Amino acid sequence: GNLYSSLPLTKREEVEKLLNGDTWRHLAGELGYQPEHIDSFTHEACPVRALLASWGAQDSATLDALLAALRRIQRADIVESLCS
Ligand SMILES: O=C(O)c1cc(S)ccc1[N+](=O)[O-]
Ligand SMILES: O=C(O)c1cc(S)ccc1[N+](=O)[O-]
Repeated sequence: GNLYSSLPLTKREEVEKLLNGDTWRHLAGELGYQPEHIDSFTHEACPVRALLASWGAQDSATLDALLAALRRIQRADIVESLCS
């Protein structure tokens, strides 16, 4: 129901924190981004934030779609942690 982009900055920075390291790359793969497209975000100061801002532009970029993507890369631990 809720668009990712509509979440308060405070929630989005929790999401971003948990997607640190290479997790954002794994997630981006699941969201349908090609390797070189992903590599293009490494030029940003905040690659995770840049990715999700781009992804979040679509109308099907809901929190639940994001959460679904995370379960699929076997990172339900992040879903559990955010739902806590
Ligand atoms: O700690 C990070 O990995 C992080 C980095 C940048 S550039 C922006 C937001 C962040 N948050 O919020 O996690
Ligand atoms: O709306 C919420 O508080 C929220 C709930 C769940 S289950 C997961 C992530 C969330 N984030 O990130 O906002």
